[PDB]
Amino acid sequence: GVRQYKIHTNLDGTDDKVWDVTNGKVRFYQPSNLGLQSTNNIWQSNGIGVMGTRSITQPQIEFKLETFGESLEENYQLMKDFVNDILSKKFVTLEYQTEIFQVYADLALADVTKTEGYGKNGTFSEKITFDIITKWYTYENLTFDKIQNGKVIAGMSKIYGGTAPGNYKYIKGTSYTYYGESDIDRLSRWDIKEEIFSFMGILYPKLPKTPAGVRFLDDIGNEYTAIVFKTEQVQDYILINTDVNDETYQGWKGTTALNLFPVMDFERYRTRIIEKGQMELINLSKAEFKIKRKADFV
Amino acid sequence: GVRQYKIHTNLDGTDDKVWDVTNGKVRFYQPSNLGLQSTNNIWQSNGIGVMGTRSITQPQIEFKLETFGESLEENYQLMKDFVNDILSKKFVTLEYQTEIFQVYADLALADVTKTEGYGKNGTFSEKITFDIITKWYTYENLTFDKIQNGKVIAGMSKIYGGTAPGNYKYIKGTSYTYYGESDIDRLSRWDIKEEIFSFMGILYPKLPKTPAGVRFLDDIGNEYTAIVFKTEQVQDYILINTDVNDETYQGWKGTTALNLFPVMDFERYRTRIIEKGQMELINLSKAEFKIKRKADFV
Amino acid sequence: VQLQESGGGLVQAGGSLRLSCTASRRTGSNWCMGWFRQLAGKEPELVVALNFDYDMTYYADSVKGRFTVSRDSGKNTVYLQMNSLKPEDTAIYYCAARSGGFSSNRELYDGWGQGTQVTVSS
Amino acid sequence: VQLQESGGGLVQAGGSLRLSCTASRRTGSNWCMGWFRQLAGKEPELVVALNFDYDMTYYADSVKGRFTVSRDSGKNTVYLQMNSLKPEDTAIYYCAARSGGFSSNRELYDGWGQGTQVTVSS
Amino acid sequence: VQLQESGGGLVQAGGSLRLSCTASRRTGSNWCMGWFRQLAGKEPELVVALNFDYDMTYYADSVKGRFTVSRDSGKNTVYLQMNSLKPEDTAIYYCAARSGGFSSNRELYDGWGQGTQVTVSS
Amino acid sequence: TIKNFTFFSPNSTEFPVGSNNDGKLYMMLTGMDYRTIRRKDWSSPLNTALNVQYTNTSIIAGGRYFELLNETVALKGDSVNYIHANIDLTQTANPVSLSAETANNSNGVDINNGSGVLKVCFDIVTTSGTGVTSTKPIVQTSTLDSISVNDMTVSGSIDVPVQTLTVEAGNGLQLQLTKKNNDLVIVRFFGSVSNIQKGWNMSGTWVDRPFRPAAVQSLVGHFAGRDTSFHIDINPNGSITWWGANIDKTPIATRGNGSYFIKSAW
Repeated sequence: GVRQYKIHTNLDGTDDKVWDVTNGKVRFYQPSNLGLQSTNNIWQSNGIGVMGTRSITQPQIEFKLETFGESLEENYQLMKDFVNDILSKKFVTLEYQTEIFQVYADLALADVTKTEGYGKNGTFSEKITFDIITKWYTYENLTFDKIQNGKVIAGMSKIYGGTAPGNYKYIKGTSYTYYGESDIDRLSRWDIKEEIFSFMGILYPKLPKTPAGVRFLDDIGNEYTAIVFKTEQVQDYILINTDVNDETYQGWKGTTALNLFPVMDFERYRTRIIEKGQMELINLSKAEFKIKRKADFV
Repeated sequence: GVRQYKIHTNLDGTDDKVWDVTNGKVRFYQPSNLGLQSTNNIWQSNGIGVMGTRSITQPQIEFKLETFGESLEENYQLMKDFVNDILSKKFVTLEYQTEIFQVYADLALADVTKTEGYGKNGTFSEKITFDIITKWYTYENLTFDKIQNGKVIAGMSKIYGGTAPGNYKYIKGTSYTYYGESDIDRLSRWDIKEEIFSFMGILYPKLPKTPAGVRFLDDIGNEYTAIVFKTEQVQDYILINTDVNDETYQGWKGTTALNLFPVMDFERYRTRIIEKGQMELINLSKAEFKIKRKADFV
Repeated sequence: VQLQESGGGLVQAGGSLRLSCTASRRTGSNWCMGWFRQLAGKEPELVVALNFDYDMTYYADSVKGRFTVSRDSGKNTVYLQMNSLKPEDTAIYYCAARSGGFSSNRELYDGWGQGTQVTVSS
Repeated sequence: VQLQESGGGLVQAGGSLRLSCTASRRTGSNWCMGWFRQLAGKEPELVVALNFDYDMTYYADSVKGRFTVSRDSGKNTVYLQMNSLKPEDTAIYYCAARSGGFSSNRELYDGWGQGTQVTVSS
Repeated sequence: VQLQESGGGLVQAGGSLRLSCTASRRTGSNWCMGWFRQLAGKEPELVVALNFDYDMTYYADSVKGRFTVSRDSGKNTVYLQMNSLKPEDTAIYYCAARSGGFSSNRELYDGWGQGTQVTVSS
Repeated sequence: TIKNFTFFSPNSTEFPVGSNNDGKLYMMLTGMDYRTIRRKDWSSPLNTALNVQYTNTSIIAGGRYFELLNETVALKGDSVNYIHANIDLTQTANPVSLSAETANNSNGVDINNGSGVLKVCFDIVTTSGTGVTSTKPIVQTSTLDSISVNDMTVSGSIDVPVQTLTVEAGNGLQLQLTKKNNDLVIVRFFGSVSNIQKGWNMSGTWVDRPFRPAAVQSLVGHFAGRDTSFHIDINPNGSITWWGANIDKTPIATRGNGSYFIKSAW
């Protein structure tokens, strides 16, 4: 029922160390603010507001950091391990779980205090502050497959053909089959309905000597951005990551990685800002995505 | 009897969601200031004040935001839904109702806090601040019709004509009729005595090639601005919205909409700040206006 | 919901007189037809009423055993046989009809008449 | 009107017992506050009463010079100091309040209390 | 469920005492709050009770005209004001509450009190 | 654009029928959504240790028909296993698979209009440490609009709309009315009546229009703790007429249940 916080040293990595900061020996209490600020750069011209660009600011999170070691040695060890575990990574991930959500925030330590004003057994009562990187996200795993419909064959496919008003037949073992599906293509597409932070994907090119990647279309079906490549050699798969802090465009051939950025269609890559609409594959048999979904407030 | 506040996600819109912030599970208490500030750019010449231009400033409204959910789950849900409903729109509308008025304010979220310092059932007690876009307005609907007086006809019209001291007569079925009205033109004009944030208008053009629209005259009877269009074909009607944040100039012929921006007189549309005086029609038979009235204080 | 007020006029104290009233239509169940009395410029008050559906009568204590209300077939006509008349009984007698039983309130009556004047001479 | 009755009990051959009555509101002019005693073998009696607007008291002949009614100056509360209690005065005394002066009829009183048992011991 | 008793203590024969009882919640319809008493090492008996939903009281013949049960309006509080207290009434008064009306059976009561002692000398 | 299916294709190229088009057609004919199934065991499934063998079961999930012919599902011991049919259209050779899960993980995924794997629970199989102890099927829901029927048999229950109204009829009388199916009303009397005469209209609120009957309704009541009774008439116009004896200043508690129909034969 009650809310749960956890600090992950590497969310979704095999080496992930999890500190239960709700029930463990190191706990977080009283987040300063899990809210936000907004500006619309409004100018009043005698009370009449003139709206400008809207911008969100995520405030830093300060927590009360308390230790529950049963001795001086244990409490010194808990402080040292917790802080150095945070300090050893580029960023750390806070898990925020309630009965209605299980969300994450990528954070970077801004400050930590260390004093001597000990309670029983030398327990710590300090302040920890984090700079926000990505506040409130979840991961969504999506697979896109380029499936082609079969052909329509008179005598096999379900269709009312022939002499008027048309017919099909049940013929043991050949009877009627379904040619395909209307919009089979939908299975290779991302139907974008929500805000995202970024995405990461593994692209499997189809035809050789042909550019491959993905394109993004707005609500009226017009292309507004795309990540497309033209490599000299065929790649087993291409890995992409639009995360501003871990941005990657690399082709893999066997166990060899190559930076494919110099070979991207820069003119087509207009923006990284993904709008509502849909993503289509470009010369790919399959694509596997890990999308970083976004929520400014939870 | 008591005052009522409501948050509209889309006032006068078909998809409007209303949060009753007076009687609902999410309530607003203690507005920081519903007052205002004024400046007349006064500077003192040995105590003697020298007045300049008068300007009003509308301060931000900060409210105490309280949730009344019967559980932690309900309260988390309430906060998340309320905040994201505000965050999903360009702006939101606060309805302020008493026994003497029912007024509106177009607001943009400036900040919202989210903490953990729960009362019974995990209820929230937070702070929400709004930036003012359009503070205190009401809509006024006005119709302007181009009516012409009849002619004065000796033997028909009420006038004391003929030999001194003049006369008229009662003649069965022809008797006396009233020629017209003094200032019949008043019915095709807006007599502007108050301040306005903006207006919406449906204009009905008469003649084909001649420009069509409206003109604004000041208190001394001089034209200072006009919204006018020169279309190739007579439009059934023209839609105009002068709101600085959402303007529109669209003509309608049949089921065809036309953007009138290319055909607007960019020389004559000098200002959207409507002064006291009067608005006259230009080659219009009729005009229907929805005026967004302005009240700095209520 | 129109009303006719037949009968009424001049008679001596201790004598006898009658009143007739016919309603155009009945507004519903618990159909009550009767008369409201208005003495010496005072407030009008219900004195005699008959519940058609229940065949139950109401008489105010002041007129008990003196007045008798009767019904004529299914004509929706009510008669007031006023015997042993008094000078206090000199009042303007309006015909009242309603659906929902007996009531002291004027507004609750669906049908209100013109009013026939009763003059008990001395 | 709601009367908040306080005090009573039993006392030996007469004397002090506490007796108090407070009215929630005033019904009007000629505002009175007093006590009524019900008799078994006799009838309910108007024992003591006080006219607030006239500062005039009423005492029944049976309690004259023994019972004294007093008023709280600014609180609309009435007290009864009953001394030299005789076994005849054995009764439950119900506090009463009204607008219109003193009255024998219990139905004219706008405010009527739950009562206070007073028993004389010989 | 939970009950909070008050009052009790000592008083001489012919005197007066008061009991107070508050229930945390109501168990349902026909909500009854009263008192039970065990006199001279004998089986308990429902002395007094009040039906909240019907505003109907029950008094055992032994306490009729002496004991009076009252409710504290909107609150779930019951008061017992006893007069003419006799030494046979010297017993421990247990407050009882239930849904389903009056009952002599102790088991049928949803709420039972700790007990308040009433002592009266000869 | 209009996409036609159940029509003549003169060149055998015009209106081919896709599996998703038939899926939607079937869903519409039966009145099913993506959160239910159509299921029939033509022969009984067989339980062997911690396994359920579907011998011959047909299932319709998302309008897609398939058959389980000697298809065994391995179960978790000492557990409530939720048997699911999972549909992944990208697995062209084998689009359907079965799973035994710890919870009902039905996801309502629209496989006929979008991407994704449809998961729909159809069976609940409870096990001991050694085998199956019980099996319960998931309910097959029919979502319908307007039904015209001759006869119906209900083994469970019919849930109909309920409306309630409290009327302070006047003179201390309170009616608590419960209307079901917009026709049957049960009136429960409360309060205590005083200062009323036989044939007199009660001094308070009239019955709201939605609870008014087409014809006058006489409802019998009782006086609590007495051997006396009364009746009131709820008139079509909304008014309430007292038909008990005359009541004085002392109120007597009024109770009792009375029923009436709002609608007559029409």
